[PDB]
Amino acid sequence: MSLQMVTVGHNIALIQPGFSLMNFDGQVFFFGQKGWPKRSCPTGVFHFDIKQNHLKLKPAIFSKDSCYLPPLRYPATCSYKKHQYIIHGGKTPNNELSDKIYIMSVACKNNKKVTFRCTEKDLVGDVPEPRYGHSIDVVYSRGKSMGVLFGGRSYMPSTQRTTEKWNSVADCLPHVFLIDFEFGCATSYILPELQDGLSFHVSIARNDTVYILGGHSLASNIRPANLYRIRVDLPLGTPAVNCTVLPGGISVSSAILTQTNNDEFVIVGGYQLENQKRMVCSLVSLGDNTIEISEMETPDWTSDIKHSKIWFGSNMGNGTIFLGIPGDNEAFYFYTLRCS
Amino acid sequence: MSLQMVTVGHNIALIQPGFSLMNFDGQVFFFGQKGWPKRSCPTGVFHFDIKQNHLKLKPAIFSKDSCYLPPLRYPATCSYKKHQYIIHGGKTPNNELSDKIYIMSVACKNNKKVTFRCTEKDLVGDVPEPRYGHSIDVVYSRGKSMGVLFGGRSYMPSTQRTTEKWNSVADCLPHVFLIDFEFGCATSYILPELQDGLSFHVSIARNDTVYILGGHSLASNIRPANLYRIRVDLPLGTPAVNCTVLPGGISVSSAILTQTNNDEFVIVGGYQLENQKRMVCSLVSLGDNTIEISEMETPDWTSDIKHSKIWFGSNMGNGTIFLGIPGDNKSEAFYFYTLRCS
Amino acid sequence: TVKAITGRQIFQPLHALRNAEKVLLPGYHPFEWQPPLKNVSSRTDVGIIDGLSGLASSVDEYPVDTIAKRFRYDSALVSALMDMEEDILEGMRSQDLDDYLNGPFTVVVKESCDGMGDVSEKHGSGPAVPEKAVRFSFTVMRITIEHGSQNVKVFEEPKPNSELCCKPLCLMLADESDHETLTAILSPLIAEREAMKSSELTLEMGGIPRTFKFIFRGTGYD
Amino acid sequence: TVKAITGRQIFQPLHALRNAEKVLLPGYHPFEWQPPLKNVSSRTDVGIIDGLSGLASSVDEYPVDTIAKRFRYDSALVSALMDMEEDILEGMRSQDLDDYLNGPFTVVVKESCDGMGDVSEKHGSGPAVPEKAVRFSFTVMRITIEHGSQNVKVFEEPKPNSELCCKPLCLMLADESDHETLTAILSPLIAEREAMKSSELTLEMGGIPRTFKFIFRGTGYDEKLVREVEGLEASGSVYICTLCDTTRLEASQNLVFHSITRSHAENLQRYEVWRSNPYHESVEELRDRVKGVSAKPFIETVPSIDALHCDIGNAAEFYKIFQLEIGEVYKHPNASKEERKRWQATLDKHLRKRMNLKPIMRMNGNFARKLMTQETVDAVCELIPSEERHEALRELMDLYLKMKPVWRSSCPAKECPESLCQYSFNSQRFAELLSTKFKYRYEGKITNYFHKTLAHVPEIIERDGSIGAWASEGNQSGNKLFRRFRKMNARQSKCYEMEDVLKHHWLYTSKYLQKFMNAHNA
DNA sequence: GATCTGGCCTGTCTTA
Ligand SMILES: [Ca+2]
Ligand SMILES: [Ca+2]
Ligand SMILES: [Zn+2]
Repeated sequence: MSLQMVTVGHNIALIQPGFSLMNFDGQVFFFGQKGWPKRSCPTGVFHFDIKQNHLKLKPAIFSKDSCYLPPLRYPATCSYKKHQYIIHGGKTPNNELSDKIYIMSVACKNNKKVTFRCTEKDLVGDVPEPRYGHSIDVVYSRGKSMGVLFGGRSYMPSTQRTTEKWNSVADCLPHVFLIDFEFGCATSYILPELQDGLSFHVSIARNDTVYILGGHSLASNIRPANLYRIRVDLPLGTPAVNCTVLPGGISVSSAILTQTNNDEFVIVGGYQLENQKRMVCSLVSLGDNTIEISEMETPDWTSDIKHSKIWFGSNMGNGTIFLGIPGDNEAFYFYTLRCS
Repeated sequence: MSLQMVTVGHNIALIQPGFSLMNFDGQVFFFGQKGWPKRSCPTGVFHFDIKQNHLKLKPAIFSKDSCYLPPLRYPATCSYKKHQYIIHGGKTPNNELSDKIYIMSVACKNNKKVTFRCTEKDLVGDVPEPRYGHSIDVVYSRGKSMGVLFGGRSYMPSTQRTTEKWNSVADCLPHVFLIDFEFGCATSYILPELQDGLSFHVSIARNDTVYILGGHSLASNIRPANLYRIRVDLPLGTPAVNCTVLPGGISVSSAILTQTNNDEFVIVGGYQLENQKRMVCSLVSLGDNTIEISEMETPDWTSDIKHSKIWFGSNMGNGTIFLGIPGDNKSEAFYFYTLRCS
Repeated sequence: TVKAITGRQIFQPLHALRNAEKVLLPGYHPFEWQPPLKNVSSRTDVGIIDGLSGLASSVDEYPVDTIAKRFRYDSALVSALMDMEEDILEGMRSQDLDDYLNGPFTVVVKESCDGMGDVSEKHGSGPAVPEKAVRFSFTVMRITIEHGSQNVKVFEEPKPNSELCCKPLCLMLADESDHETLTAILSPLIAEREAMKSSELTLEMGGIPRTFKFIFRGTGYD
Repeated sequence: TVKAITGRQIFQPLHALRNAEKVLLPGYHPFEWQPPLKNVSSRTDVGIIDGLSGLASSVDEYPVDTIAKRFRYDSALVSALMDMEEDILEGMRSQDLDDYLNGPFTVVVKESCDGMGDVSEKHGSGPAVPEKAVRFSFTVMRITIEHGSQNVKVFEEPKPNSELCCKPLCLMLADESDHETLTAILSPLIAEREAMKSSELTLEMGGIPRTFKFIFRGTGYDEKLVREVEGLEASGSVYICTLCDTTRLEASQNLVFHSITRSHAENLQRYEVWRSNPYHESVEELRDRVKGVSAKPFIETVPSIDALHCDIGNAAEFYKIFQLEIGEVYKHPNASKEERKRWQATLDKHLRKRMNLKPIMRMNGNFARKLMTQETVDAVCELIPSEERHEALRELMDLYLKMKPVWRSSCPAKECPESLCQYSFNSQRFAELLSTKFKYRYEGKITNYFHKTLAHVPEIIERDGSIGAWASEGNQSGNKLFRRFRKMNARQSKCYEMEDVLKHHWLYTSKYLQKFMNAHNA
């Protein structure tokens, strides 16, 4: 709980609301820059570096058998354990919602010179509709890793999408998918407890139960104060799921989740109401089948933040939050936040 | 016979056409800036110094008993022998003409610092009307000095001056005026060989004679190639003035006069016709009573002067000539070239 | 002043002109495409609509701070054809044809676009508008009928680069380098263009239905 | 179009209008001065006289790179008076005065001069003219007649700040700081002005020869041009006020008691002392004696205050005070530039989100008027953590709003007499507030317009009558018309645009036509 | 041979 300014270099324009700070062995990496990649970095993947409260951005290349992916703006990022990440969904700079899974993995490194491997993976069966503002998590159950995906929001289907409302977006159907990363099979499930869709939520992952918290519903235009839980099982045959509501929910839209300690997740403010900005932070501590929430001691916020209307950011991995404030007319003031 | 590029400092705007450089024991001093004197220098007189072909200006102060003079754009400079100069006529920053006469001098010197004594001098008798673009010289006749004034333009008289032709100029009368520096008195002398008013000419002086070269005449719009020999004499009574026309004239207006050595001057610049700017030089020779105007080598002019339209400058004293040309504007307003001839 | 001095109504009041304007503006004349337009409605009374095309403006999603106004392409072309009916009829009469002909016409167009800098911003309420501007226009070039066994032109533009024939279509205040906003604004127009590149129009000229098919060409791009 | 469609002529052709224009333009009505004008021709048919006034343009003479056009001053006055015949007649008829009276009317005229900028140069042949443009205009303000032992106000302009009554006089293309060309062009105008300032005009309108006497006033001059023409240094000097001769420190100490002793002949005397130096003093002693005069004056101006620039300066100063208040400078006398940048950005964003305003480079006019509200003080106090600062700013803005209507109304003695009667106390409390609870900024320094507002406003109000009806904002409004006319209503040639723009802007400010457009109101 | 002086610069404020 300590704020600090950040002096960025020259390429501040390459940062936009909706980026993703992927982490690989302490080396935080950038993704999702504004516009198509120029000739300074045809890959669009940058190596984050903060020293003496100063920020620098340098390019990075891929392997000889990689796939140059377009820079997305709202993907679903999740860790995996061979440490690699999963990218799904997103919004291309041409507003074309991608429905293809990309996998990041470091394949070579020598004196601060890395080389990624962006493989390509499609899906079969109950493939998800291309969307954004959603989340995906991995689940370990009985010596097996399975990916759980939750619905988000997307454009109108190819039938009712009229030109007068070509950019209208509604919440997707609240289903639950199981994606096998080894094979690429996605199976569609239906849960009676999940009544309506949800987007921009927070998905907390653990051994075998995913914790959904907060979000925003576009249909009813309401920010619920509920928290959900999805336990699953991986028997020798067909899987099994579950979902039950829980008391003590939190109403947050587009939060930023990070990890302070093992089984001790802290969360920062998001959006409380439409024109009201969340300020106080919460703390999530888990047991075995329990939860815990508590209003922490809010950090000393600056005057510019106490009146800014829009703010964004993401996680850094090392218990640190990188958020930004829009300027005027240089264009984005960037602050950092450390937890414990 | 060399032409050199000159780099100027920050206040290049303080130089305008019509200035008058003054020399004092190897030190050239600038005068006649643009506009009223600002707070960077409450006097206007600046120190002229060129080091490694670079130009830098330096302000200067006056003495206690001085008289703060306004800038003048077309005075009548004249050397004198302690050492001192004479300033007469010119155009005030308010486009008005000044009939007053000034006597600059040196008051003190300590570590390259010079103090002046600007003293206004009263003129009584046949005072001339306020003029500009003329010349004045000093003649020596039997251990006595006397100032010779001739030429100059001026506005219309007080009666005929109308606000529809408020800026119309007319050549003054060809009268010759002897100015006495001791009593501060003048006297009007008329000459029969003088019929057309002349302006922007060149006055070459000698022991007791002064010579006239070129100029312009508004009454006829002609640049005559005249050569007048005025021999002022100072007897124990009333002075004597005589004129004489001589062959071998030059058709030039607003030329630059410099002194490489005694009894020989160098003339460069000016104009032959309205749009035909003079390019060739001219060498004179002052004998006992004769004069010989001849051609010399033509210095290598760059591509800027050959296709320019106007230029200005004055003498520096050490056989060098300060020359400037109009630059661009959006950039540097002017360029400046020094010329060497010795 | 004219009515006060003379005492006779030589000109009509402002409301008469405001009422007469509704005849020339698009979304007034009925029409119908042969093969129904894909992803396009059938309302023939669609005038000036918001250029954002229903883009979300919530604080949660990608912040948008640009305003836009535009017509609908097909209605724009219908209004353009209604505007130049007399010229088409005169061209048909000149080439020794019949006025009651309804053969499939061919209309080629020329699209254009450019970014405009130095467009000051006003005070007041609303989103933060950037100090730029981007336009989008089109222009018909030559109308051709297929008579007999070959083709012949009916109406070609005499002054191709004249401002008097540059029909505006879309207007917005955004940077020409803001690729995201630019695509978000121009994607509906491109979708309409793609849908219209494989259809035919039925239109009434002088009381007789006519057939139209288009050939799009975009060259006015630096 | 109308003639071809309607088959008749509702309108007249162009040549008829051209022929009719020659009546409103100067040089068409006879007149004569009973005292002959010195150095001014008595001919009465001159039109657009060249601006250069026959300046020598030879190659040997000082170079000329400017063009100018203008009228004769007296002919312009005659034309302006003949344009307002009906108004004067109706004023005499309404004030219970016989129309055939020919008393010695008195006319007061307001002059103005401003230097424009960013005027694009054109191609073609001619002299290389600069881009800065300068104009000079006048305005007939009020007229009285001496009936018995009184002075009946027969006519007063109802809108002394409208562009519809600012009649042009001269145009040129030169820098305002270029002191040579400026004087070379403005010398004949000042000459004619000083000449006719000692005569009387007679002419016959309505079949009766009348009598006129002029009393000119020069107030439409911004502070910079006042410093220039009156023979003063720049504004950043220590002698700040052009009405009183106090220094910076003495104006930052007293703030209250300052009379005015600064006439036009006094400047000439000051310059003569500075030139002759009769007491053979040093630089500093002689400068203190002359109170900072180093240039011969050439224009007789009225020692007044420009209301528009005063409002702009006050708004800018206040804005800076808000910036300093937000940053808590009184608590931390040290601050980096980046802190200043962030403070200004925060203030701009807050004013944008709470006052519907946008960031601007230079202080505007509408931004000034709209920034000076109680709700603005509230929005600014929404950022200050302290609470006494809040009340301080509240009292500051209250005093300023209490002092504002004095120097902004067309007649304070008849609209807001309470503010005028209570102006001295309010000004003293304002100065005391600044001195006590604003020491971090106003310790030993004060700008021009605070001194002007806190020192000389009551005296100017009680002497000249009103402030605001004598501002320079009319010339600024006319600058717009000049731009539009030069862009769309003139010959696109380098040696033909000036006379066309001058003629068109003269015709646009003729009340004779303004009466035809108001027919609906009959 | 440190020790002030002079001038050179340099950021800030004041009108536009
Ligand atoms: Ca362009
Ligand atoms: Ca101006
Ligand atoms: Zn004062």
